[PDB]
Amino acid sequence: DHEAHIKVLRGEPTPEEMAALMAVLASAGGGPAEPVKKERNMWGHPVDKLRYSVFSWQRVTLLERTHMRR
Amino acid sequence: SVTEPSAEHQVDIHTTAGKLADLKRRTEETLHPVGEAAVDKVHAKGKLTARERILALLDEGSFVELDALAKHRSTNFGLEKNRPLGDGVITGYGTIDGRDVCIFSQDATVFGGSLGEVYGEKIVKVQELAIKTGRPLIGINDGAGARIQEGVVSLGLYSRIFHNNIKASGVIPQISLIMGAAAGGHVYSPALTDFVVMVDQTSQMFITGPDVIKTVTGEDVTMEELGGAHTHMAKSGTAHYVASGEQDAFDYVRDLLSYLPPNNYADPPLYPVAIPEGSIEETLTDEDLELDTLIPDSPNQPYDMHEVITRILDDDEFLEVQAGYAGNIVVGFGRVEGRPVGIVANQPTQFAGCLDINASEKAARFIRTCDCFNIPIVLLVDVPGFLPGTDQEYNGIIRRGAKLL
Amino acid sequence: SPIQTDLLVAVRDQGYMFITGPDVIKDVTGEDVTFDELGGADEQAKRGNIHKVVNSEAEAYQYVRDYLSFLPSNHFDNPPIVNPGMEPEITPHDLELDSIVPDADNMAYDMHEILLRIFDDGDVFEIAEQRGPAMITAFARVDGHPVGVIANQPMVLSGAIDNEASDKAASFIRFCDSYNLPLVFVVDTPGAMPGVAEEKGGIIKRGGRFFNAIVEADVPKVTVIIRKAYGGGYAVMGSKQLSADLNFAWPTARIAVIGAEGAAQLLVKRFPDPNAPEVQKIRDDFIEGYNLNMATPWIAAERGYIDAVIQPHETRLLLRKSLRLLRDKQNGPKVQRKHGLLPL
Amino acid sequence: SKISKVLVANRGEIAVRVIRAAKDAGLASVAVYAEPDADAPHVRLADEAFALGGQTSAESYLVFEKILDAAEKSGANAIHPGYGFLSENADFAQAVIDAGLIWIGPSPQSIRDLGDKVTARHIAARAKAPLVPGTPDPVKDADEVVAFAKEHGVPVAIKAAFGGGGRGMKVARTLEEIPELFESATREAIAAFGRGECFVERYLDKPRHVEAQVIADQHGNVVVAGTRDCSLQRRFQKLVEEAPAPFLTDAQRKEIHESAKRICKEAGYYGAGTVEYLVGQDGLISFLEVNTRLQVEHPVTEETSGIDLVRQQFKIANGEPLDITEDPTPRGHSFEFRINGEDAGRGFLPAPGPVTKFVAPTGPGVRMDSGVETGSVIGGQFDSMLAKLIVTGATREEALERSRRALAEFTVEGLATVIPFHRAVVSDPAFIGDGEKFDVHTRWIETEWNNTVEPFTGGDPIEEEDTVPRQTVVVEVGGRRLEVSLPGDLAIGGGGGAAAPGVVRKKPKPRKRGGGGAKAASGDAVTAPMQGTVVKVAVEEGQEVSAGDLVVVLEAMKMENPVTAHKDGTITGLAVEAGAAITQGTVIAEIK
Amino acid sequence: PVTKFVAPTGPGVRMDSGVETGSVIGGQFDSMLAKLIVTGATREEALERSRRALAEFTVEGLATVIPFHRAVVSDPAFIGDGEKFDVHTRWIETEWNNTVEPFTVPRQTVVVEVGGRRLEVSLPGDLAI
Amino acid sequence: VVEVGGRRLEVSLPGDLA
Amino acid sequence: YAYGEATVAKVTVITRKSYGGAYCVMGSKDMGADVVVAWPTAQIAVMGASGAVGFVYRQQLKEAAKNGEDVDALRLELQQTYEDTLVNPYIAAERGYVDAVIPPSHTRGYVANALRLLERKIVQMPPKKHGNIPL
Ligand SMILES: CCC/C=C/C=C/C/C=C/CCCCCCCCCC(=O)SCCNC(=O)CCNC(=O)[C@H](O)C(C)(C)COP(=O)(O)OP(=O)(O)OC[C@H]1O[C@@H](n2cnc3c(N)ncnc32)[C@H](O)[C@@H]1OP(=O)(O)O
Ligand SMILES: CCC(=O)SCCNC(=O)CCNC(=O)[C@H](O)C(C)(C)COP(=O)(O)OP(=O)(O)OC[C@H]1O[C@@H](n2cnc3c(N)ncnc32)[C@H](O)[C@@H]1OP(=O)(O)O
Ligand SMILES: Nc1ncnc2c1ncn2[C@@H]1O[C@H](COP(=O)(O)OP(=O)(O)OP(=O)(O)O)[C@@H](O)[C@H]1O
Ligand SMILES: *C(=O)CCCC[C@@H]1SC[C@@H]2NC(=O)N[C@@H]21
Ligand SMILES: *C(=O)CCCC[C@@H]1SC[C@@H]2NC(=O)N[C@@H]21
Ligand SMILES: [Mg+2]
Repeated sequence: DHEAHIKVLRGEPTPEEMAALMAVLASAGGGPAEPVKKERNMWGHPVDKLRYSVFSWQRVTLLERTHMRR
Repeated sequence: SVTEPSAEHQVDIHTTAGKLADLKRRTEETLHPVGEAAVDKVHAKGKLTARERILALLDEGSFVELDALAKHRSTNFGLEKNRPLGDGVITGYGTIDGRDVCIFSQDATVFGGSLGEVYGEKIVKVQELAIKTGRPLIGINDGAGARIQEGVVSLGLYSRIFHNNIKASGVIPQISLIMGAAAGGHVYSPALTDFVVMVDQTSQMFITGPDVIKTVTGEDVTMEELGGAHTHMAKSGTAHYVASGEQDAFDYVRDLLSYLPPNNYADPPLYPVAIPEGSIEETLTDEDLELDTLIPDSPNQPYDMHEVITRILDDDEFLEVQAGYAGNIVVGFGRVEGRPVGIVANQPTQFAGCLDINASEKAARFIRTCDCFNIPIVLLVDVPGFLPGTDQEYNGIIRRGAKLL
Repeated sequence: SPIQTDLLVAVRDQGYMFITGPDVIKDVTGEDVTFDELGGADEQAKRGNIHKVVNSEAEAYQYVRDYLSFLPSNHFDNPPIVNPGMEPEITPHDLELDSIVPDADNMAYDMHEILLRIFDDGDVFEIAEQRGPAMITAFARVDGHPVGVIANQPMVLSGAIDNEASDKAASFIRFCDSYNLPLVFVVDTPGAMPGVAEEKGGIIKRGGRFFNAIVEADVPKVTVIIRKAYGGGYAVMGSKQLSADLNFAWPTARIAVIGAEGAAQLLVKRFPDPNAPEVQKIRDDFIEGYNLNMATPWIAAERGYIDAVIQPHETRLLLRKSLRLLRDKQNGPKVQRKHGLLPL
Repeated sequence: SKISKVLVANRGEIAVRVIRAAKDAGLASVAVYAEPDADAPHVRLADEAFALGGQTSAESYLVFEKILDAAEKSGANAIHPGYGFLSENADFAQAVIDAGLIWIGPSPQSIRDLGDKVTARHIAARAKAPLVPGTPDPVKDADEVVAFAKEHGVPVAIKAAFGGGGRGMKVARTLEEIPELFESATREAIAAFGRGECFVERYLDKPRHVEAQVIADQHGNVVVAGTRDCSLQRRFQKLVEEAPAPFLTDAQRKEIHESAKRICKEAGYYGAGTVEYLVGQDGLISFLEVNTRLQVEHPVTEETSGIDLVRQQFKIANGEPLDITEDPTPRGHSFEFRINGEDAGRGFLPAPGPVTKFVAPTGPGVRMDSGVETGSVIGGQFDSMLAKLIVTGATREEALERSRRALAEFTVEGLATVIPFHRAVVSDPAFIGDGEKFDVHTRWIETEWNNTVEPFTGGDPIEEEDTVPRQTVVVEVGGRRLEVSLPGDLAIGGGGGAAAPGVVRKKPKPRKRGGGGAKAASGDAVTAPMQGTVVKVAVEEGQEVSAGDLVVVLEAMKMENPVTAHKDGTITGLAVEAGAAITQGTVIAEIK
Repeated sequence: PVTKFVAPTGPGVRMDSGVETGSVIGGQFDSMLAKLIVTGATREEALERSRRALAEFTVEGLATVIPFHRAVVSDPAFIGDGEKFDVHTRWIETEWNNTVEPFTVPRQTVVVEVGGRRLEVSLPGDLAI
Repeated sequence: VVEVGGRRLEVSLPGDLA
Repeated sequence: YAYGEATVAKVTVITRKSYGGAYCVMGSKDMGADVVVAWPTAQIAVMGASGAVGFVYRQQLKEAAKNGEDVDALRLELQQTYEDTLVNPYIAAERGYVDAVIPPSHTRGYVANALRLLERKIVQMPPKKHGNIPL
């Protein structure tokens, strides 16, 4: 076991109060849910809108890397 | 053996501990490089120091200072007898709202804030850092031009700074705060940056001083009339905001930054929003329905276009830009579903919403800033045409109106 | 084919590497040599043909797993982020740095005492430790992001940059740039090791390659000077003039063209009467003045050759802030072309 | 003459104590400090402060020339030495008197005579004090020691005539040990103290340590202000002390109160002092020592007897007769707990570190005498003691109850302390006792106490789960105040963020070289394992050595640590000399 | 705000305190921060110790009566001649020389029910969870 | 799992809380 | 902005005055001027000497005013000294802001040489969609 658990550092709640606390915290916990994936869509990416000199090193380190990085 | 009172003792400089204490003494001296009386006189004038301005703008504890111990190396006209630490500009980096920015802040107490060689090199350093990192640059400007005892070297540093502003133009957001009298060479860097915030009645910009103006033209003018925040808002169209005070100026700068990406290729700062499902007609709110009766029945009757703006934008929040200039057009930032947008809108309550020279140039440069930084634009249109008049023709409505086009 | 690869790991007494074996050496040239002398694992690690020697194949596999754990899968992708955000405040371990540097300038010390404290944890993964042992090339992590560390080792040969130190640093820098790791330079060096043996061993070109690699690299470059930065040691160990991005120095830093004793020695080359008491007095007074006024942090700080002088305990969190700022560095202007040439 | 400005030739808690006494007396006060102490509370609390310079005791508080120079420059007219350093240096007492300053202490002759153990034995025998059966003079040879032990039985303690700090003794359980023990004793007494003289006495198996506070004036009056029991000792150094001494018959108690006066009168002693005794399991008292200084434990006597002992020292040094004519009647009971910077989870070894938090207990019956505060730093150069907690009550039971409270309130953070030990022992039946005896004894902490203190780790993340950021919030449920620690990645309900892309958690590596499965690399450098002072160099350049051979002794926190050769070879680059300050990782030598 | 609070310590001092550094004092309750109790073998000694302890006592960020205590413990009206003293229940508002210089998000609540009980759960208003 | 004064305490919850 | 943006060959010939911010504007070296030449009559300075003296000698003029001296003749003398010391091409040439101080007849040759060499300039700006020139 190496999950980081909730800790009650001070106080000793009765089981009813532990249940109220955990129910409220679990209702507050929200948003991401399961780890869905944002699908890759490079259409109209900002790096493609920039002017690069024909010999710009940013063609390698910015443009190409942005397209290739996965 | 020798025993010193604690007031005169210093830890032995040959030890590592003594070298640590030496660094502490030097660092303390950088907090008041021309003595405590100058800081007291700034607070007595109700101003912040350059350091307090940095520490007020940035997130608490985020500031890393660079070149804190710099000293000028000029020997002209006896300058070498007064070498204040930092040479009169404080430079570094930190975060605003958790995003990293580069910053410089000119100190009017060191030679009137005038730019020397080392001062200029420090500004150039943080410019180069901002450009290579792709992070916003904030300049706080407060200085009496070139440091005249230093020669043309100061002009060479000005040129290097301007060239960096031009390189960075449309690459990173550049924001200039004017928090004192900026004279001479200090005025062009703001003009090359993307946004200018001036503090009302306590900041000025002018190339040539009132006394030279008096000599050459006979005009009496106060420095406030010549270069005040109100003048650069309402007349010359150079100031994008006039703050009521230094904290209000910092708040405007933080708001501006919240709409901007860190650079011309990063993604914008999208806010998370709950999007309701259903059709547009299913999703109409009461505040949306208020637009159906906004337009007067008579075509001769104006209305305030802010009534449209604040209803299409989230939380009714709208950061207006150049609010005091060319009021026949309204421009500014807001969000739609968390997306930053730029608004451009004709304002019927001023000149019937006509386009004129000043409105055209206001909207032209606003649009080009948004398009540099990938911010979409929404136009709210109620325009009868161009403002008629021979003054408009003679001052170039054709040439200058073509800029908005 | 192995010598083309990025990491050579050999099993002791089992791995050997050589072109011609002992028999052919004896028959063609008459000289006699053992497999160990010719190409044993430890000998090849000292020659720098091999990066690591281990006692078993299991240890070799674990060294491979650890090594890959600091790296992306390829030139394009991102490395693992491991334990981000630990210890956001000043710790006692940070405060231990304020007194780690010995008081006397002659004293050697182990650089690992610093390296174990300025990164996220003790996971300083050293590579090619036996090659050029006056230099450390290691992986570490800063806020969970992996970085390459180049550090002088004062414990060994005063931390002087010899031939094998120069080529170890050069090859490690090129590898790190190729896989986009930021570079942290930790400086305590008198510069290049003098002598006829080093000159004949190629110290000029090897230093030239170290210089070439450090300027070529596009990755973020941050430097911390601990004590000595003399001459080419100052220059090559991530000076700002050679395109380092952020430069910090501890208050014990000493930045100079030459150390006090070398400056005193040429001082005494003129009017040379080195047996007299008075010239020894003159040397002592010169060294004292030089270590007070010249060989210090302060001239470089006042000229802005370094960006800040810092309390040693600041180093860990300051490295985090700096590399966060530099994370999206774009290095330019550079003219794209087939390649850069290097002394070879 | 009369005292008007006191220089406090000491540091830390005792310096604060004496500065406070001087303010109460209306005297001016001068602090002196070494460079490590430039910010210490006493330096800020005194009316003046003088920098001795130097980093270590040998070059600061031990230097006569510097302390007398500070007195001259400040215009002090008296010196109070505190305890340790020069407080029992008879030659310093003489130099202070020769400078025309008021020495706040016993006469140099009394210091010299009671500091010599065998002269002290003769004085106590002349005073008809209770002595443990033992040799009246130094023993000459192991054969004489064997003859003594054959006469008196076993075990026998062989003791250095000038030793201290618990190193002054060895014990022989079986006769055959005597020659090796005597060799070790004469060797190490020469090495540490410059004197080889040894004497032998019956070793008491489980003794209590009991001591009488004396106040004696220069007019020959003596008052025994009370007794302490100091049996809770570690490495023969005291950790917990209490007053009055509990569980003594009135016959024992009066024999102590009378023999202490006879001993002081025979010694010609004046000033504050203490007579130490041992009490056997048989109940026999035996004279042990006279300490010619103010005791560290003095405040439990102050609290029980109502006397300010430092101001009594000022009065005596002014030459006034005692205003107290009779031994005070104790009221209540008091404990002192020494707050040493020592980790009870590693055998009470001291370590330097930052005092990032220090919250003293307050309220009923609590007195705190501290030399540190939040933001202080403990270097490796001086004794580990941060502070003393004194807890007083109407009875031993009420003082224990108050001690359990006060020690629960006491918070120190940023370095290890013995507070977890004090928390144990004030709740341990062996020390509570049965109401007529208790089981603690001068070796109980090492050989009997159930040490369950977990080793100090501070805030370091050690396990994988420790690396996760956490937030602490206050929740009220039904009114109950709860403090709840929430992981920064809690995947509860719809919560997430369990990993940003590529984030991995693993056990962090300790900030130590290599794996723990080996001691060191094959490298030739001997490196200092800690900050300290090189107290001894045991080798010379070109000496051949073998693994395990002593190379240097490093003193840190006033404890000696031997640094030894990790391999065989030749010492090839010895870079240190005795007295040199040294940093962790410094290369001492290369073995080749 | 009680921006600093350093009680005196050492011989004869007891501090009973309701505040510590970082406490905020509002107008809703009585003004008493703490009680400093000082004890000695005699009245004179307890005064001497009081002059010490009150010189050590440091409180910053609000006004306190500590300067009054520092005066009165040195004031001949209170030290007394040794068989009487001159203070009385009006001696502070009159007769004493008053030479002291003048000083210079809501929580969220959720009403849960659990079996037969209502339970308000109160949380900080910005709980990020 | 919740820790309360060093006690472990399993709490079981529905998988569908907001 | 226009001059600093420009990446064609940029040659500057200074024929007398180049002061202050106008110096920075009119093709200074650090604005990226590829070749800067000055005639012997070039005057490159922070500002005109009558303005400069007011500030660099303001203390001396005040002392002379307290002494009641002919401060007008003092200003003339200080101004002449400032002009003779600084209001020339050589301080900028010393800094290397001027590449060469040339006889005026050489101008056409220096221009022709520079323009022939700089037909292709291998210079670049940071990638951008466009700049944001003041409007
Ligand atoms: C972005 C842009 C990117 C650009 C990047 C570009 C990419 C990078 C570039 C790309 C990189 C380019 C890579 C180029 C590749 C290299 C080309 C290869 C050509 C050679 O380089 S081709 C050498 C020709 N060759 C030797 O030298 C032998 C070594 N030189 C000697 O002088 C040897 O000492 C010699 C000759 C005496 C012996 O040869 P030995 O092999 O060294 O070893 P040995 O004989 O001692 O071994 C034991 C021996 O016992 C015998 N034996 C074995 N088993 C049994 C059995 N069961 N029963 C009986 N007898 C047995 C048998 O004879 C065996 O011999 P073997 O080992 O099996 O051959
Ligand atoms: C290209 C830029 C140029 O050619 S310089 C353009 C004109 N030069 C100027 O100095 C502008 C006008 N300067 C001033 O007199 C003031 O600084 C202005 C901006 C008017 C604001 O006045 P204020 O600071 O309130 O009063 P003040 O002038 O008495 O204080 C100025 C202190 O700083 C100094 N100072 C000022 N300007 C410069 C300068 N350009 N070079 C060098 N030093 C300068 C003044 O000597 C004075 O310092 P101090 O108080 O005498 O110790
Ligand atoms: N005969 C003995 N039998 C048992 N324990 C003994 C005996 N003598 C000494 N001890 C132990 O030694 C401890 C202290 O010894 P002692 O007082 O002689 O030395 P010290 O405190 O180091 O002296 P000094 O004042 O010279 O520094 C006693 O508390 C007791 O624990
Ligand atoms: C009646 O229609 C003529 C008066 C209105 C002329 C208006 S003024 C503003 C618009 N601009 C323009 O040229 N004509 C329009
Ligand atoms: C050293 O740092 C200062 C004195 C503290 C150690 C001395 S030794 C003798 C006393 N006994 C004890 O336990 N501490 C005192
Ligand atoms: Mg003792």
